Amino acid sequence: IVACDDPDFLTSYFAHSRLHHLSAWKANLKDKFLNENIHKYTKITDKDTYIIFHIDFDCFFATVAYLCRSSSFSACDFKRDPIVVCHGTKNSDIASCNYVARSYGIKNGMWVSQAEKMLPNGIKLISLPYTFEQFQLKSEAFYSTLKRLNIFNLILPISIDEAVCVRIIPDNIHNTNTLNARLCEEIRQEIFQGTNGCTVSIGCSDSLVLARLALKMAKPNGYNITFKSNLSEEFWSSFKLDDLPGVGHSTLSRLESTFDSPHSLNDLRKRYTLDALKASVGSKLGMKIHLALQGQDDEESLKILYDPKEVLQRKSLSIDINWGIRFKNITQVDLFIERGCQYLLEKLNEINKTTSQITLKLMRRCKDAPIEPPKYMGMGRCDSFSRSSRLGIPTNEFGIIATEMKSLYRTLGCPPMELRGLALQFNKLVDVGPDNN
DNA sequence: GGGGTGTGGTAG
DNA sequence: ATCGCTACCACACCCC
Ligand SMILES: [Mg+2]
Repeated sequence: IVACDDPDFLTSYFAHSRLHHLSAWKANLKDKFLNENIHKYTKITDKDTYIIFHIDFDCFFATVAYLCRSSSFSACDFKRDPIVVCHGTKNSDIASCNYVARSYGIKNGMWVSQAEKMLPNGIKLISLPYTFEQFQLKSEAFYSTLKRLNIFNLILPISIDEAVCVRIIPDNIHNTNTLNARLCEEIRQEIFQGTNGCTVSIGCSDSLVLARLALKMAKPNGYNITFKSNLSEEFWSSFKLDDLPGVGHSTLSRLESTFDSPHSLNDLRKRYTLDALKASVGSKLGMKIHLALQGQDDEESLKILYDPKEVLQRKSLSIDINWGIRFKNITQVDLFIERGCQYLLEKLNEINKTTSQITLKLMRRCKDAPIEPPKYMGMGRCDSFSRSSRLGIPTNEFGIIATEMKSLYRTLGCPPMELRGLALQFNKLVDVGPDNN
């Protein structure tokens, strides 16, 4: 048990944190892509007609945790039993759940406590531990398999278990549904074999946005092919409003108030006008939804196809620790900030780049929130405070950055005992070049 | 036309 | 117990 004033805390937290793991795995895939395309111009161009194959493991952690489960769980049955992956028994996040679990209304991000109430009497919830290293090995087999198929002109990592795979179509070839259905089936069988039993679903279209919706429609363990040509009312009626890219709970809520609670993308499509939509959720998001409702990608999302090296290139660097934060005095806060800065500078020197602007953000207990929140070591209900600082010269010097970071903390005025969360960010990065005179 | 900062949504 | 990250965009509002 590692307290936040222990020099080992960051290492233990990050080793246990599935969200940290997902972020680092994602950054590593993006750097790997860059280091492999330092010479290629494998880009998509305006002259290219292309098909999108958007691929994603089904209930990834739960599948892998099951395939690699310990002998204590030998008798657990992935097709019969409700299965979650999590650390604990109560206010512990469900990181993944199998489709047995989901059939009872369990969803990712639920606490185990809430999930247990959703089961009928007599049905027991199976809780598997994380298998982080094997999560990564299955991801290697995934990406290895996609490259070996030699059917994609461009392979874009979205995450450890999800990729957007681009196939250029010569106008010498006439596109058909049967041919894309056969590719989908090959991809699914080769990944199933290559990962020793994980399954993927696949959305296939002539736009990124349709391919992502088709993928949602295709789950679980299936595929769906919906081109712009094939759009119909049954397609749009299949999706909730927050299935759209960039529509979360907050945008969802605004769309409902504005348009009298549409219950499907079809309802939204029939009621909206671009004007009122921009007024509801903003000019850029509104245009994006409007484009999305015609099955069309926006200019921003298309850049990943025409310039993936620039899209995937890292523009900032940060850590966020909003769990386990309980400090008694300012001395312990300063030491934790120094540790965070050290960690971040190891990451910064890995990619050979200086930083010109830093930010400290923190979470502070709401004046009326309990000192000890419902979730053990959780941040609870908090107010956010943030402040940034331009560095004179771009630097990687600990003495400069750490001092400024500790200074930033003092400017935000948070008493150490009220602190519940800390983010440390390098907001602008400058390349290091061969001439340093 | 350019530049800025803090806050906050979303993704996956 | 329990591991509530992190990159990126968009906004409201401010300066010249
Ligand atoms: Mg959404």
